[PDB]
Amino acid sequence: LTPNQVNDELNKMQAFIRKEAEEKAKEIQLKADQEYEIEKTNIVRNETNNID
Amino acid sequence: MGATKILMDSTHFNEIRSIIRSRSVAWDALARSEELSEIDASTAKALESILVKKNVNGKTLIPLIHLLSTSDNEDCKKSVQNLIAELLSSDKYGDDTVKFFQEDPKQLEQLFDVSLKGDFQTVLISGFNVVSLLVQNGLHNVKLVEKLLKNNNLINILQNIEQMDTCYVCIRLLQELAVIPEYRDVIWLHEKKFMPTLFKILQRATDSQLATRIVATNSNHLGIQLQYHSLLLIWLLTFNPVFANELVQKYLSDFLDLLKLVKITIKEKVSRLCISIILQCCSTRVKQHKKVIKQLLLLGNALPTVQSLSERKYSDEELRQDISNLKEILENEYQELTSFDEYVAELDSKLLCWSPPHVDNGFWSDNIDEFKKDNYKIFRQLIELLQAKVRNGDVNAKQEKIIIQVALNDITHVVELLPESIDVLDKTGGKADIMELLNHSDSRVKYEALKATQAIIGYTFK
Amino acid sequence: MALVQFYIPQEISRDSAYTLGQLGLVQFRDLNSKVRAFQRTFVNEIRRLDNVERQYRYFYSLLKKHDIKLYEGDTDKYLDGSGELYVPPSGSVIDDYVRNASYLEERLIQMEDATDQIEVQKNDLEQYRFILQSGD
Amino acid sequence: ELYAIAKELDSWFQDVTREKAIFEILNKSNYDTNRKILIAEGWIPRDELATLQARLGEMIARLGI
Amino acid sequence: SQKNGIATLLQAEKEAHEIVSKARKYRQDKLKQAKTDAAKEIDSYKIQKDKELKEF
Repeated sequence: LTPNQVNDELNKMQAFIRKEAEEKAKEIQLKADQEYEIEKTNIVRNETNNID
Repeated sequence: MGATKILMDSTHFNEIRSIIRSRSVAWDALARSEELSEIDASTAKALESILVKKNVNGKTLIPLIHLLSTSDNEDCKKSVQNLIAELLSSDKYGDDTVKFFQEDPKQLEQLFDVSLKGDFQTVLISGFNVVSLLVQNGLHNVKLVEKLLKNNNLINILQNIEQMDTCYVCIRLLQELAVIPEYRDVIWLHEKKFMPTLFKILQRATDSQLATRIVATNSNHLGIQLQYHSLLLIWLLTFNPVFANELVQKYLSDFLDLLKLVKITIKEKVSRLCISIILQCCSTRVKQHKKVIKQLLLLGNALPTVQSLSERKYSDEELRQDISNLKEILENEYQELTSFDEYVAELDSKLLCWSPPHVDNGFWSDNIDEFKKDNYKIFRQLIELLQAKVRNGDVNAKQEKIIIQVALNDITHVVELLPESIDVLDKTGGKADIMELLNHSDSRVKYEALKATQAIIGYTFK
Repeated sequence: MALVQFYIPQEISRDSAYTLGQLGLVQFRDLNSKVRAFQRTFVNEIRRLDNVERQYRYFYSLLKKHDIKLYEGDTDKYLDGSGELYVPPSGSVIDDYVRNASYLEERLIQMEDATDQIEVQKNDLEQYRFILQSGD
Repeated sequence: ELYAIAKELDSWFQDVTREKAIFEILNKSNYDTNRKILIAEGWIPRDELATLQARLGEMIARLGI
Repeated sequence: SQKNGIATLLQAEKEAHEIVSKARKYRQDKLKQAKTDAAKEIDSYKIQKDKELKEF
């Protein structure tokens, strides 16, 4: 009902949304790095067999 | 210049950094009191005066780094480590400190001496300061992370669940250090003492109510970040095939409780990592995935809870794709096994367990024709096992109660599918065991034996 | 503090905030559905409403199979004694509620069919027993 | 079985009513977006949450958290 | 400022959705770089095999 409580709740909601977006971006980056590392390792072994 | 923002969005490290920075003692008074060097106090006062007002500055970090390793006072090492951690953690000021620390290799070993020594706050700031220099692409060392994890002061603060700042800072430092491929090998060797606190935090969060505003293990910003970092620390090391089968084989009991956290929780962060851990362990990349999926499906029964957890949908739909891939991989892996060799091996092993595909009428109807080679020798062996376990061995107990109800429920579908199974039960003597077990305890097994006796009674009189 | 969510038009937000403010509600701020990630439009709420309708049909099927009168609840307030015990203050989980009642409804239907078949077979055999003895 | 599930059916109906009210308050359809476009949030106490849900109001719905 | 927090929260949600889309784009770019990184890591092993065969 107060005017400052809407700005404080909007700032806390924006900070929570920014923290959730940063956590989702960090988890997506970690999963993409793990999948790229697994695919690079599989391709590296798949070339290393015929090279050997 | 341009240090990473790791440990810069957590209020737990900023609360201890603001609490230590609010009560910073004078280095000149401690130097006059015979507690520290005068050059380290004047250099720390010049760096503290040039950090706030000003932010050449990196040259004064060597006297505080040498004074922190030479001295043994946690009051000066905590204030100097908070000032060096505040300049190294920031990205607007203190750019020469990261270049001077990364350029000098002796500063990493000199800064690592303060970790595990003194107060818990100075060891927590020194562990994050050593983890920030170890996380860079210019210097790396597994002996510092292995020696820091082998210490008692570092694991003692993270093992305590009373302080969420030290446990969240240690789990966040181990989870941030676990992103590197070199630290994942050394982190998996020392993961035999701190692993039980992560399951105890999720069990304490699931055991508590979600309508409270206390951020310990609840649905607040601190509890979701602590449980998300604790689940992300095992989720980062869960990408290995040997660690997934070894962690699923050793910690399958504690790993089976992670499915209830996604259903009991309302946020998709813990449910995405909880379903992502079982989806990563259920992937066909580790050795003996069918044994872990068969042991978790038969013993754990994660396949029926995955269908109930799949009904809830929210944002971050990649966790829902991991739940659909885990449900399809669990359903395909469970249906891909032989029912005759699994049923004969389970009957010969003297252990019965329920499953989604084992309780189907098509498997009993298909195995009823192949089982007929000795006049129902398989059904007579299962009825001889249920009558042997129920007759002698404290029947209606803990051990024989699962195989009695599973043998009665499995025998009910075989009795309903074929009307010729009454001769196998009458020849062995298992017909009286259903009538005697129908009027005792275990009323679910009495309902299964009452369903088999009603199925035999339906074919006995028409 | 417990989080509260309200749904109404934007024209009556002043009267809803004034009427809700007299009960203990504070920090009332109007927002939109797109601003809230959890309160956004999705088909998961429609599928959960379909599962809640299947659980409501299973409750009527269990009430009809139980041989009792139709009970009418709809209580959501925590001020009453039965409403506080039958309704928790936290969020509702439809997965444990549907999965906890589906196997009980299927086992109750199978137990009712087995009891009806056993009663019909016992009534048929007891009816034909004296006719078979008198005919024999 | 009936004595074991008789209270669970009555509790499941009351939980299903608030579960349907939360789904209707969630705005999971296109008609609910063009009808109830205002969604506000606020901080209320745990003891006052039971007293706030006692009044049904006119068009506003309450959800416990 | 009742009518400003909805637009500010919508702009913050659009910035968070753009950050999540940038994280998904970097996640696809990691495998897109690893797809060339596999043959780029195999060529250094083939050249090391030829360098190990030239000594024999």
